[PDB]
Formats: sequence, C-alpha cells, structure tokens
Amino acid sequence: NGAQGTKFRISLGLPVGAIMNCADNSGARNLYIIAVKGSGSRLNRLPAASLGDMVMATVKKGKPELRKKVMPAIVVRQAKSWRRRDGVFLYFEDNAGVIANPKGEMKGSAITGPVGKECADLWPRVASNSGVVV
Amino acid sequence: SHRKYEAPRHGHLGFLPRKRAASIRARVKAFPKDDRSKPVALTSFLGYKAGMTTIVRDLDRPGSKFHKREVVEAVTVVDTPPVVVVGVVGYVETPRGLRSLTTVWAEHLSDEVKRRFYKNWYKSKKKAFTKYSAKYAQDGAGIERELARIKKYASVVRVLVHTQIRKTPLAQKKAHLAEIQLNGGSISEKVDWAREHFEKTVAVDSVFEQNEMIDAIAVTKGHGFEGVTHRWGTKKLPRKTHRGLRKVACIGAWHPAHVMWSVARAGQRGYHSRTSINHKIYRVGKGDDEANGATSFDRTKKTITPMGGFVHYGEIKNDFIMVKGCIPGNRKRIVTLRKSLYTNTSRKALEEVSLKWIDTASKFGKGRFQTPAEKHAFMGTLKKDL
Amino acid sequence: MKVEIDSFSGAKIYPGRGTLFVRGDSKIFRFQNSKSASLFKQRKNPRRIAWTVLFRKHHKKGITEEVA
RNA sequence: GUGAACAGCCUCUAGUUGAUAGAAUAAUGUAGAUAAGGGAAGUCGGCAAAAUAGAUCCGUAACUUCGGGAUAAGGAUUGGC
RNA sequence: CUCUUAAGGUAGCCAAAUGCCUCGUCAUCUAAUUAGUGACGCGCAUGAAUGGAUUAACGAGAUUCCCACUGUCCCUAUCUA
RNA sequence: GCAGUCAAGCGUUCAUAGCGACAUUGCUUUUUGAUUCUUCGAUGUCGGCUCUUCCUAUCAUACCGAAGCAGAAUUCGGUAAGCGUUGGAUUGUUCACCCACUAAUAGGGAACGUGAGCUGGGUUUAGACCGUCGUGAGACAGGUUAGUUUUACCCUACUGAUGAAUGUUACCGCAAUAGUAAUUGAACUUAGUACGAGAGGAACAGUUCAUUCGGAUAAUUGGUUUUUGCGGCUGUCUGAUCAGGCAUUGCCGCGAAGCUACCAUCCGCUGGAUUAUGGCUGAACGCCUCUAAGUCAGAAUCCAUGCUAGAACGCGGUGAUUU
Repeated sequence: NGAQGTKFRISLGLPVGAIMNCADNSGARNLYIIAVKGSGSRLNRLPAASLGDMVMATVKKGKPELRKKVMPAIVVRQAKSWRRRDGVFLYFEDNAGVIANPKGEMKGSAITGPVGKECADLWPRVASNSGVVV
Repeated sequence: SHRKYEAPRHGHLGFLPRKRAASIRARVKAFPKDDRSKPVALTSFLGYKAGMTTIVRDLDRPGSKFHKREVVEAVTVVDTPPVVVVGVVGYVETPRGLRSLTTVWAEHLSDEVKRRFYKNWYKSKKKAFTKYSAKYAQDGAGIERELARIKKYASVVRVLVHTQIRKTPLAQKKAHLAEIQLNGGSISEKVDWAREHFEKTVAVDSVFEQNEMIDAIAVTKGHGFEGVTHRWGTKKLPRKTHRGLRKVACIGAWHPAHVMWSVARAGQRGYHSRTSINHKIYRVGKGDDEANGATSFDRTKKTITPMGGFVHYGEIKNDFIMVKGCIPGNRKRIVTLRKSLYTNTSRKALEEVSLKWIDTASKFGKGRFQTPAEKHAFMGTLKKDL
Repeated sequence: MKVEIDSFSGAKIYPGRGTLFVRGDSKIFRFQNSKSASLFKQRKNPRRIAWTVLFRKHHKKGITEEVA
C-alpha cells in the first residue's frame, strides 16, 4: 500500500532468497529479499516479487547501522523479462531495488540507473528522484 | 489424519470423464434462448481452424493506463466457406424431452454429404437418396405433408447444413453435416425460409458482426495416454524416490477401502470436447477481397494469408473470421461457433474494436517480412533474378 | 505503430516480433530474435557479420541507388 | 599418431562382427542430457548434479614440530601462419 | 574449625562424543537458530598412562559457516538410447 | 478438552453488553490413562513428503443479530464446512518458538490415513567412545557416531481403451442418470464525506487491476534439439585436394517444425427456491404479537441454466438395403 494505482500482471524473476543491488545512495550495496507484500498463499510456493513491487528486505553489505534489520524496499529493474500490453518483451541486465518506508517515500535522496515505467507511475516520490526511465 | 498443510484440489471435477470424445464434431448441448419476435437466423456456425496471428489495435477503455493506446493481441483464424442447407428437422416436446419426429431433405444433395453417408465411396453404387429424390418427382405431396406436419407440431426447428470442404485446402473430400437451431418467429416462416434455402448457401456475414461475443466448441488437441503430472498438474515427487517420481505417492487412505474417483490417475489427455465462451469477433472477412489482411491504416493490398501459407493448413481462398484469443483444437479441426447465450454488458463486449495492423509474416520460422515485395525491395537482387 | 530495427543488423521489427534489452546505463537495444540477441551477448561486430546491413553497407553492397 | 604418458580417443597387424529378432516411439521407468529469472529458499543435512580442472608466467596468508601449510588463495596466456 | 574415613579432585578442562534441570546463562553469527563458536562453571556424574591439556600435519571420520556453483527447489518442461 | 444451568460479585450505577466465584447437569474420544476381547505359525511398529475425502465445536470470505456500537477498530452470538487456511531459521521431531507476507495464516478424522508410495534423520540388532553404576561380565526413556527398506504379471477398486447380442450398415439427435468451480483482496471514486468536540475517520453503487484455482492455445517471448538442418573447432583414418568416417549423439553457436511455461497468451454464465434474520397482515388473549393459518424480502447455501460423459440391456429421427 502507499502506491498510486494499480499494476498489470508481470513476469516473476525474484523469489525470496534472491539478492539485488541497492540502486540508491542510502548506503547499502545489496538488498536481500525475504517477503513480498501482496503475496497470497500456496503450499511450498515461494513469494515471488516483480518489477514495481514493494517487498520487505534486509542488507548483507552496506553501512553497519544499515544492516541486520528489516525494512521495506521496492523493485525498479528486473532481468527476468516480461511483456506489456503493447506486446514488447523487454528486460534489464540486473536486479535492482531501493529502500523506502512503507508509504512510498525513499530513504535515499536519489537513484543510480534506469527504471521501469511501472514503478515510476506507481511510486511518485521514487518517480521524482528517478533519473532516466526505461 | 488432518493433512499437516492444507492446499487446494488439483484439477477440475466437472470436466470429467476426461475420456476421448465420441466424434471430432463436438455436440452443441445448448442453443441460445429463442425470441420469436424477430426474423429467422442461425444461432451458430461451422468453420475450420486455420491458425493464429497477432493483431494491433487501439484501446477504448477509460480509466485504464492504456486508454486510447495501442495493444498487441493474438487471434485465431477460422476459414468459413459458405454453408449449404440440405434439410429441415422438427422436434416436439415430451415429458422425456424434445424428440425428433421427422427430418426432410432437399432434392439434390451434393456428392460431399453423400460421401458422408458412406464409408467406401469409390467402390459403392451411391444409391443413398435416389428413391428419396424420386419422391420429389411429383409436386411434393408427401413433402408438403411432412412440412405441414412440422408446421402443426414441432416446437423447435433445426436446419441440416453442411460445409464446402472442397473450398478449404484440406484433402477431406467428405463434408461435415450439422444441425443448427433456428431462433426466429413463426415456425411457418422458418420452414418456408428453409425450403427457399434448400440447395442454397448461407454466409457468416448475415449471422455475425463486429464485436459480438461468441462461444467456441471444438475438440481439444489430443495427446494420447499421458501421465498424471501433466494431465492433472500434480507435484513431481523428489529425486530420491524409488519406483518413479512422475506419480502420486498417496493414492488413498486405508478406509474407505477403495480408491476414490477423485484421485488423479493416468489416462487420456486431450481430444476432449470443450466449450469456450466470450471470444470477441474482430473481423468478418471475405475471400473475394484481395485486401482481407489490409486495414484502414494498412492500405497495403494483402490477404490474411501469411507468407508461405498458414502452417499445416494452407492458404485462404474463402471467407474467414479472425476472432480474439485462443480456441480449443488444433489446425484442421471442425469448430462449431455459437453466438452467445446471454446478454453481455461487461464493457469488454461493449468495446468496439478498430484494427490497425495485421501480422502476415511467415509463421514457419521467424518471419521478418510481410510481403514478397517488401522482401525484394529490402534485400535487392539475388543470384537468381531476370 | 512503428517498425523499429535490429540493434545488430538494422533489420525491421514489427510489434512483438523481437525482444528488447536495456543495458545498465540506458542504452536500448532492439533485437528481432534470439539470433541477433545472442550475437550481442557474444560481444560481436556486425561489420564482420557478412550478412547484416552494417556489413553490407560498409562494403557498399547491393545499394546501386545513390546515383539514380 | 596425438599427448607427460602402456592414460583417454583414432588406426596398421591378428581376431571378431557373437550374445533371439521385427514394427511402433503412449504413460511409468534405467542410463544420459540441456534448460530462461532466482540461487540451497529444498532437505535431517548441498545426497545427487553443476561448477573448477592441463601447461607457462605472476603472486601465494594464518599457523607451524620451521620440514610444511601450498596446486594455497588467487589473477593473466594458450590457436593458426 | 572440625568429624568422616585411606585421602578429599590439585594442575588443568566443559552444557564438550561426558551436564539431569537443558532450548543451562552472557556474547556473536541470523530477519528469525532447541544448531554452531567463544565465555561462566558447587561440574546429577570432568580430570591426570583407568592418562589430563594442547597440538603443526593427515583424515572416503562427525559438525557449523561462507564464496563460487547448480533444475535440490519455486516449477516444471523438452530431447536420445 | 468442550458446551450448559443457577447467580454471589464484577461490570462507576446495572447479576446476566461482556464476564462470572461457590455448586451442578452433560458431550466428545483427536490427550493421557484403566482394561487386555482380537493379532505373537507376525496386520511393517515415530516423523516428514505427496494426495483425496470427511467432520464442526467456523480463523477468514457471505447475509445477519447484539454490544457499555458515535465513527473507526473491536467484542458476543446465529445460519453456514460452498472456497480458502502459507512462506522460511532451530530441532529427527509431532509439538514448541521466532521472522515475514496474509482476508485468515482455525482445529481434527480416515488402522494415532498414507513404508509392494518415497525417505530412513530418530528410535530399535550387531562395531566404537564418554559419564555413572557394578568386584566383573555387563547395565543406564543418559549422551554420541556408523548402520542392505524386498515382490504385483493376479482379484477387486480406479484410471483411461475395445467390444459380441439385438434385421444389417450409415448419418443426425434426445438426455435419464452421475459429476460441477469459481475464488479473495487491493487501488480510484464515493470522501477527508458521513460520524465526531476534535482526534481521526466509513459504507453502497461505479471503474481499474491483482491473488488462488481451473480449461484451452502456441501468434508472439523464452526453453527444449537426432531436422543430426547450416556453420565452426580438436584428435585420428581415407596419399594429397575436395569430400567424408569414428569419438556409446565428438563438442560449440545458430537452430525452424513439433511439444511446452503464470517463463507466454486467452477464457471462466444467469434464474428460481431457501437458511438465519428483518417484516406484512393478523389471531389466539375483545389489546399486543413476523405465526398458529397465510405471506414479502433475504446468504459464498440448494436446484436449475450453462458446463463434461451419454445408460455399453434407455429412446427417437432419417437414408440405403445385393444375380
């Protein structure tokens, strides 16, 4: 919650366990996924995130005050390709997320790299700091 | 004993038994509810799946992110040469059901349906309807007798029609016959209309139009005896298992001392009759038109036929419908196309589509071109040429 | 609708008939197919790929048009 | 012959071509493999599988019975003419 | 200080392959640990060739973690004999 | 363990919104016991995995009622088991505890379901170590490590596949009966509205999406590769050259077709009767009263519609019927 609107189905590439780059300045390198936010249930199925999803996560490399705790994060880049309604199949090179309080505001002040339109339209405060987009 | 972690049932039980269908031509188990205050028209149609392609069109869904924006949807094509009417059938109501009392035929039936009435046509004397065609040789006393019997009785009326399979590129010299319900006023008018249309043809242009939602009835692609895992979506057992992993581990409890009907076993996958609803029509096209594959924006003169033809079917030299989405059955299967049995107001049935472009590039590979002229222009001259 | 081009030959791309890639800065690359997309990953040079445009038009091949 | 080599792989000499066969190519299997994104979340538990793997140059810690640890780690090169 | 009996666990060591209460308590590793490691040790019931402590090196020994790796797994699919 | 009763008291007042002492009547048999009827010429004896079904004493979703219910959130209770009820760290664990997502992370059964379904970590053979005990052999629900998991071709059951006998053969149908599947949430807007002193803070309708489940499809994207299809590369053999063989498919890139994926796409209906409950008229009882007669509405429920099969001994319609 805290996002401006909806999202379309989008292909999953980042289960729990996966690890992606903190593409912001807040002071972390990694972002360790532990849980997707929406994520209804199914036996021995893993909550998989996607682009533009909010999650809960931790750090494994970063500032010492920044590690060993939980906090919400958001995905912005996904190497696992997906499709938009315009038929295009696309994909980034990497898995990249950033940090935010639940409401949709970044802890970092800025961003390092391209971002998906979905996360842009869906998270404005990110969308403000957002440099180039797609 | 209280399954340690609850999860839902694998598979759907209301689509049982998943056995092989009795015929390739699926039965229509229901027709639209009749409104006897309108003209007489068919409620359904017969076509042949040619294949699939991809469609661009602009969206008209306000509130959506992609309103007034293009999208890329896939479509199935059904080649539908004109269907010819050869009979009229009358059903009266009983406490045991609607029961067929009689069926009247036309005077001159073609050698395609006559082929259907035989299993060996090349050796046979073809004496099927001779003594019937001779009943016509008078004024049709008994013929009008039967038609009048139908008028008197016969709560409902179905028309026997068949296909012009010779126009499709299949090698199936023997046509598909079918009963189609009439949903129009005045059973009298129905049978007179039918008599007028005996030996005569009927085209989809009169029956269907843009943006109408239909149901599709076909025979699913067959896959023979298949295992439980892909037939039901069962979890694979681990690697460490003795005696197979593509299996169900617990087939049942001790008591009831039986295997239940509801457990997943192995068996037939595919070749079921299935009825799929709410496929929108996007184009009603005509083989007379060389520009079937054209569009208001795509003023390039092109038929729907791709470069190299539709794979495993051939070319389209007849009329056709490209209908949204995916339809049961593989190419060459007889499909029964029924108009929907209910009034849709979803705004998905209410969204008038205007096509923008049609992919007519080869499906027998990664086609990059839509026409050989484009191909010749882009590439230039080859080692062969003039 | 637009017909973009392969980022490794210059070959045309109608919608859906290709994959897209975004590199880690912003540089977009449209590929018509896994073929060109894989050649890209193999760090390859269309000016050596005998059959691409970027080869054929380095080598002045087939044009016969600029002097017409 | 290759190659460090009686390794593995191909061949000359000599000996064999014999181990019931035929048609199909469904499931389940035995043996074998490859698979996007993720990367041990599985599992008792990384069992199995993958990865690395030769030669040359470089550099090579702790601790040590001072002999080792050590191919440590860890980086770079290999063709043809 | 005493009885007790022959003397009363010294050096050393630990919830350790020995500890019941036991998921012992503190710290640390973790998002989270009945796991591990390090520390405490009135230790049911440690202990000095019934060998104690430690120990380079070696271990198809047992155990934890990490990097890489991967169809073990999310999530299954395709192929060959 | 679970449900009731009476009401002393709490509940600021107020027994009974919610609770409820002293006492008291019951249910269940998933705890543990008591017994020892069965089995010792043998029923494979922890737990996990997978899979189906069932129960309600309902965690959530639906419709409700009550509240010390302003709103919100919460609590109590009814119909209801239709649909759902997770992911991981430690432990063999069941259990227990934590982290986190969630509408919710309710509990139980079926030979303490499920070993010719798996595993074999644990217990529970033989080996070995410690502690304690015993003179000693040896012992110890005290610890620790290593330790072969067999057979189905039979019967039934189930799954799917044939098929005789009906005058023959062919074509079109009916539909008894059996089964049934749709689910849940979020965003916008309503609306910072109502409500409230403010604090904060709704709902209905409508729109857009999503989750779980299911059914098809393969245009596109991806995967798969004995197309052994093209190319390339190593060793070696054919004198060379071209062309090719062998390397249990020689290996590598591409690799279409085909198959396939929530790793892609498309699709998932509407009418009635009903429960609870609220009411109508209105008696009994000259009044009252939703009730007795009678009656309206009314749930994710039921039956239908639609959906799958088509009774192989259920049937109809129609063509043809041999020098």
